[PDB]
Amino acid sequence: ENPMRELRIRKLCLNICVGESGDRLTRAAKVLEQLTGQTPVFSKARYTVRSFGIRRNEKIAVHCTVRGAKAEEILEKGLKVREYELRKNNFSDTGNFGFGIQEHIDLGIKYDPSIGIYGLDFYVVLGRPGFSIADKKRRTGCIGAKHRISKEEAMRWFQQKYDGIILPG
Amino acid sequence: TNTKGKRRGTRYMFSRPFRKHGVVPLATYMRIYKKGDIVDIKGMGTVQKGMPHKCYHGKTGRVYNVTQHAVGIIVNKQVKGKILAKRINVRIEHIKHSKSRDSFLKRVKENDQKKKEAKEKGTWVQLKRHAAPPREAHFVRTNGKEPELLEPIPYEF
Amino acid sequence: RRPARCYRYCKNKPYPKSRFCRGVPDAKIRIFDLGRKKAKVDEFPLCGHMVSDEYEQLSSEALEAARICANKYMVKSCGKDGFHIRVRLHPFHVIRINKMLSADRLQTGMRGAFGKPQGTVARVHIGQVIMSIRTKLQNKEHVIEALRRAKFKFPGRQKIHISKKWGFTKFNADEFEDMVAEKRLIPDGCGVKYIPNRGPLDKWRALH
Amino acid sequence: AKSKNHTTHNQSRKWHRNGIKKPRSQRYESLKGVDPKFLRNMRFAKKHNKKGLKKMQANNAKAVSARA
Amino acid sequence: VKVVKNKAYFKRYQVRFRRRREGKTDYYARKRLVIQDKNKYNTPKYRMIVRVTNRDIICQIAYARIEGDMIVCAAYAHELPKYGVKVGLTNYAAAYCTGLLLARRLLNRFGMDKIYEGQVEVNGGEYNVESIDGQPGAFTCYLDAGLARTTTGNKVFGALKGAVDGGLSIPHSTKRFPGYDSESKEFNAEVHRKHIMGQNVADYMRYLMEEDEDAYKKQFSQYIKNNVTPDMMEEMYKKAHAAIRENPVYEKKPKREVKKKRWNRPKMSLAQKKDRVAQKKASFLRAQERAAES
RNA sequence: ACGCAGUUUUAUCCGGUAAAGCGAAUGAUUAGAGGUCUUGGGGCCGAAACGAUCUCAACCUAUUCUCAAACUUUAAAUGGGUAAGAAGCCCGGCUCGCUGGCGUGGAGCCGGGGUGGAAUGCGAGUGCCUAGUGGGCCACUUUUGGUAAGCAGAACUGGC
RNA sequence: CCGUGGAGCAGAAGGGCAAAAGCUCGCUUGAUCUUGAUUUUCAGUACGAAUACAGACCGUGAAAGCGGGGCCUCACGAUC
RNA sequence: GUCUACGGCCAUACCACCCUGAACGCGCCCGAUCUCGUCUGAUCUCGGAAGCUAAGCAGGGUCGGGCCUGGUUAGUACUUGGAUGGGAGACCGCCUGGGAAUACCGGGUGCUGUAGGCU
Ligand SMILES: [Mg+2]
Ligand SMILES: [Mg+2]
Ligand SMILES: [Mg+2]
Ligand SMILES: [Mg+2]
Ligand SMILES: [Mg+2]
Ligand SMILES: [Mg+2]
Ligand SMILES: [Mg+2]
Ligand SMILES: [Mg+2]
Ligand SMILES: [Mg+2]
Ligand SMILES: [Mg+2]
Ligand SMILES: [Mg+2]
Ligand SMILES: [Mg+2]
Ligand SMILES: [Mg+2]
Ligand SMILES: [Mg+2]
Ligand SMILES: [Mg+2]
Ligand SMILES: [Mg+2]
Ligand SMILES: [Mg+2]
Ligand SMILES: [Mg+2]
Repeated sequence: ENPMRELRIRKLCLNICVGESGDRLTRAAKVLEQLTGQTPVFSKARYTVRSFGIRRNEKIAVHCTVRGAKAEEILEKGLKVREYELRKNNFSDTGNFGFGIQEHIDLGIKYDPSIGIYGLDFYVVLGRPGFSIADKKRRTGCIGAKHRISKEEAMRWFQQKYDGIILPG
Repeated sequence: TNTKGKRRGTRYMFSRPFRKHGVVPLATYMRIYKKGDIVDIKGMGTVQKGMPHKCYHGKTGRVYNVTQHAVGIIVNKQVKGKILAKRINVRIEHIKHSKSRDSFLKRVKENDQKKKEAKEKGTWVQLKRHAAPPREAHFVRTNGKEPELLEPIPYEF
Repeated sequence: RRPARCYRYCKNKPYPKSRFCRGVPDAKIRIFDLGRKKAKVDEFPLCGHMVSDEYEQLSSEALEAARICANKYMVKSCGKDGFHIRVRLHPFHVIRINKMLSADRLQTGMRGAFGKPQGTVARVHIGQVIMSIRTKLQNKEHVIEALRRAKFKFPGRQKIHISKKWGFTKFNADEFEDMVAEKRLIPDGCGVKYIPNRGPLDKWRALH
Repeated sequence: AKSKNHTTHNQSRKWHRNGIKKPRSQRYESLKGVDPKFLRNMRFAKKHNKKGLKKMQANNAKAVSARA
Repeated sequence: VKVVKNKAYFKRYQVRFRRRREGKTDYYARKRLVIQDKNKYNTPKYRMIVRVTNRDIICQIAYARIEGDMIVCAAYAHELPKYGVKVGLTNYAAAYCTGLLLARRLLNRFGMDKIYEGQVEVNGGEYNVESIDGQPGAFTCYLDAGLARTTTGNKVFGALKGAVDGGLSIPHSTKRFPGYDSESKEFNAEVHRKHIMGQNVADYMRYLMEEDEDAYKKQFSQYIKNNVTPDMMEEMYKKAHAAIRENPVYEKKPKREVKKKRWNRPKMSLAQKKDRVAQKKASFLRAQERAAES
């Protein structure tokens, strides 16, 4: 059949967005250290609304990206607590789906009384071999039409691989 | 009272043409400019380093000095009373060759070739130009087709 | 208010309302279509036109008064919901006024007399249509009389002409009933869309 | 006492009375504004020319005179 | 629902240059690399262009011209099997050899192969070819990096080292060659010559053979096919250098060609397009006619 | 014949006015037709419900009426500069401390050979001294302020 | 994901800019010395501003190159 | 008849969709020990060659959208010079010369400079 149309997870991005900066944000950074085995990166204050206590140039959220077998393992750990029920509204038109979970105690982490209670967003992006064209510098080119992931293809791949159930939104 | 300035009133003169913005084409740089050649001046808005004054836009002059990134041109600027031969140092981004000198060189080459070729044959060729002479008496042809009659159309709103 | 005698000719360049006026009184006209706007193109066959013969300026108040007169005569001639009038001319030139000494010689005579905007007029060229009315095939004399009544209210000299076109469209009346039968013109409310041949084949497959 | 501000009326006549003739074009116009390095090189080439000119050019002139 | 790009967008859209659209150039570094000062009226500006593609490395030397960049000489990687390097046509040692071959070929074409022999004994240090009095001056040429990011240890710099050892006077610095430490500003030529002679790949092959045989079977398949052990690469490049310096000239390939076939489809003419349109118009009404009468 | 021209002819560029356009960018702008993802206001099935339906406002699409001295795709006429030879071209040889793969490039100099190079008209070039003037006005046309003025203020040409 | 400039370039506007003149990062004061010529209002006088060079010392990148202030149009001052 | 590397013109060559690609080449692609850099070998860098034309890319097609060119608009709107021309004016006509653009329609859609590998 298709020679090299096998779908594959390009990366898995975890993101923890807290309200205020300080000790809680530092702890939300420490939790990702043991969750992903790598140092996260801080994102801060794209704007200034002041309606809930943020300003310009203030550390707000932490995030990171995992690729490869570790990304697949983290996605499996997330779908474990998710129990493999995804809604129809979780999938985007491009083929990327995210679910989000509750506080990270259900992932299999030893609870620490000093860290606190934080969750993550757990956004997943799907890909195919050949999507690295739009990322290189020597020559840039669009993906195309028959190669880009569709809407139904993502949920079909999810049902085929992880045997999850798709609920109507 | 008219707010004299260096770039006053060039809103459409120093602007780039439509659908021609971006970086400068590289062909205008590789052109050769020697001393004594007749060139033209056209202000360009892509670069602002060595652009000439708004009064020399569209002026034709000969080159008297050449440097790394620019050329020196002697331009005949007509001041209120007389004409001054002014030396201007302008970069090569705003200068292009003048095809009038090229046409004159082609014509003089054709002339000195034609005379050198006709000297042996002894035919006094007329290589000197002239105005358009009045056309001679010619014979039109109707091939039996009657000339079509033309009538003015009545007025209609 | 100044009379219309002093704002008749075209003596200055167009001075429209923009970021440089920063102040202007509102216009007099607010509506341009007074008949039944939801009429189809096959409802009213003929159409008239008020074509100007003099290059001058027309005031928005004069346009308003003339269109009120035309509507008042038309709704009595052919009844309501049986016609469609349109004032094609739109006022955009803003005339300015220079109030003179608010009566004593204490204030300045002509020092800084650029003046403030007074109103809005409409510049009309020679041969430009002012108003146009479409009715049934038998309301020709009624449209002519309404346009004649509006002539007595418009300044200058403008004449009446019944165009050969079909309604408001740019197509003639003789080549309309045969070109609308087969798929070359599509009626869309008060207008007609002319479908060219240089399009994708799906637009042609959708028809026929 | 307001007066006239600025006009250019009756100026082209004053100019054309004397003439708007072009400047005097003469051979060897000037050497000002030319690159100083180029001017130095030209001076050196002009002052070192007579060193080798008066012999080799004379020999070549004798040769071409013998040729024709 | 939402506005998008339309006819008004396409009517105002201005396209970039062709060489820029696919991303082959930048027109910024070129504007400084190709343009010659007008004091040098017709003096060409020689630039060596090194491009590292997949399974190949192309090295040329060109100068400016109105019609197009005039190339004086060119060297490739697929010629190394002819000079003694059959496997590894995209290694750092391969870049060194192809730069040396380009330099030697240019010098032999210009007749200056005898003088300006360059650095014969490869040591990893800077050479800085200098001109000799009473003889034609050394070939002064510049470098063209292109789109590749200039990072310490690149194959473009390997080809640069090969050329400067072959005898091309090219201005450069020693901080971009492999072996330049980041903590200290000093440079070591021993590690540079070890990387030039292709010893890191030998260490990798030995490490794979010592740890995992499956890795040594998957990778270096062409190496084990050409039975080149890691201890032979120290001598194979030493021999290839001498072979290149002994026979730098490039032979002319056979011009014999075969007949050509219409492999690509041609454009249909206006008559054919109009006939296709007429057929599509005429065969559509019959479908609905049949569906109605049936 | 040197040379010159308030001019024309031939090549050659320069420009953004007149005009025109906005179913092309920006800013104003009247009305209709279809589709409704969503938002807000009404009516319907009925414990309420993105369970369903009619309509309006809003959005999108393809059209439609009228405008821009401080908008423009396109773009006139008039008009501005240059050239139409001997101060030019072909050939050979020297100098360079300029540049440089190269006797490469570019400038300067020397030497012999070859003027009839668009029309028309006219004799040109140049130095010194220097009085008066330094309140203007009017007219065809183009135009700024003003309702307008034998009003005030500009461009070319002519006149007092 | 679409996204030709619809953002930004210190500030009033115009022009200009997309592996950019925009944002970020790393070293840095060429925002330092010197003599001329030239452009702009022009009487072709000066000041201010600006252009292209040349002669020394430096910055930067590997390098071609750029830089003797701000992407350009204003942001400033004789005698004694 | 074609591609690669470097380029001139910079949409006749850009955008969306659909088909074909034999032998080289471009690439997708497999892996972080050395050179190198990020949260992530995704991107930039040293090691390839197990599969592929799925993608980029190259050709062809769309009564395709844009772009160029040619008719129509049109000797029409404008404009140099003239009149003791008309009209109360607004403006218009004539003589001598030049001459625009949108709607509408039709035709095309890459040509080449240097080095190289194939049928
Ligand atoms: Mg992008
Ligand atoms: Mg009264
Ligand atoms: Mg006075
Ligand atoms: Mg670069
Ligand atoms: Mg203007
Ligand atoms: Mg206009
Ligand atoms: Mg007075
Ligand atoms: Mg007056
Ligand atoms: Mg600005
Ligand atoms: Mg702009
Ligand atoms: Mg210097
Ligand atoms: Mg490191
Ligand atoms: Mg590392
Ligand atoms: Mg990888
Ligand atoms: Mg492919
Ligand atoms: Mg395919
Ligand atoms: Mg088409
Ligand atoms: Mg006239």
